[PDB]
Amino acid sequence: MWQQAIGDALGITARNLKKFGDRFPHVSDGSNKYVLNDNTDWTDGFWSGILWLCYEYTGDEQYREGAVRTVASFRERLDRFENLDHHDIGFLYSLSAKAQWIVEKDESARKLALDAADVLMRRWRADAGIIQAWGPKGDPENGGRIIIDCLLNLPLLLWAGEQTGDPEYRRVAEAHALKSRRFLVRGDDSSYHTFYFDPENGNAIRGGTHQGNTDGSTWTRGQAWGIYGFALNSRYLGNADLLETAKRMARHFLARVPEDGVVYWDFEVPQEPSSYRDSSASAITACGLLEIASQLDESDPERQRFIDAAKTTVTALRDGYAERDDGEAEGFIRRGSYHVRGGISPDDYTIWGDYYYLEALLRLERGVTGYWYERGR
Repeated sequence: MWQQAIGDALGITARNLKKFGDRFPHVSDGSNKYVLNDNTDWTDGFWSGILWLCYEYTGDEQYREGAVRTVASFRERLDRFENLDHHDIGFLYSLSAKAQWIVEKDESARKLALDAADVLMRRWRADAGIIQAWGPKGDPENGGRIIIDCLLNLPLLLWAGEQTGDPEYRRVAEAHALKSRRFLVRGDDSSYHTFYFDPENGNAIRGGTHQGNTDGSTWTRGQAWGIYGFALNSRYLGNADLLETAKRMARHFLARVPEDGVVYWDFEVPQEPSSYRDSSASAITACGLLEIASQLDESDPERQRFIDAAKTTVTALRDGYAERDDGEAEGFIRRGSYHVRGGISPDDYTIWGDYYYLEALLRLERGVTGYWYERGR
């Protein structure tokens, strides 16, 4: 079943909240403890998301109150504009502020999410037709660079558009999603991690990565962002081409899943136990597979195959990577990897991996779909 798997996450989270205090987990670094920050990275929202998911599952207010405290932290982060000059505003605010709006319709949370969407819109570069991933506008190196994870940040914009009625949100999100499909996805259904465009006109320059093994390899977390990301955008935009792309990327991913059911950090490196894994890529994909399935007609025989593939992925994670609540462990799943090439936490907990693992469990057990879009939209 999924209840006991969720149970370990619930225990770990309740204990973590009392240990972390108002701090946020990011990744572990050689031990079963998370390295923490004061809401200054791109991953802080995943902690908020975990707290909200735990609350939705239990109705236990210790989780809600912790989540509300993180939302207060995000309100302050925005007012001080601390490290928000990047495109991961969605990861940060959809899972915290927007989540509170989805869970209990808190108007102040809704305002914060909209204020955040406004900030993300500031990353749009009209001349290049893209949302700049990192660095200040005009950055000589990153001024016209997009990264595939931006796809999961578009939901914040799409949601804001549906809340305000301002067509500009959807226009920008749609343009970026389509440009990502054309240049980040490859002809063999694999994908580039990032792509560079001329800041002045938007002409395509080249694809590449600082995380994947090589510019032309297939970094598994990147492939995973594509699977879930394109599916989330296909739902909002009602675009069958984006859904087709998510399915193509999903099949490419699934065909390269190793024996134990959890992927290595890159598909183009030795696929043997000696290579680092990335349990987070498998967790993200599990959610993406379920999102894809939810958009297919029940008469489609592949719908059940996507659902079963997701269940198989979650089972593989639970059996070979999930941590039991032993009163010490602070993460849900082991062997995630942050930056293998840089030697940064290559075999550790990753808060995003934990969030997606828990979202997959909630999707399977309660039909709870997270905070990328309004329930039963």
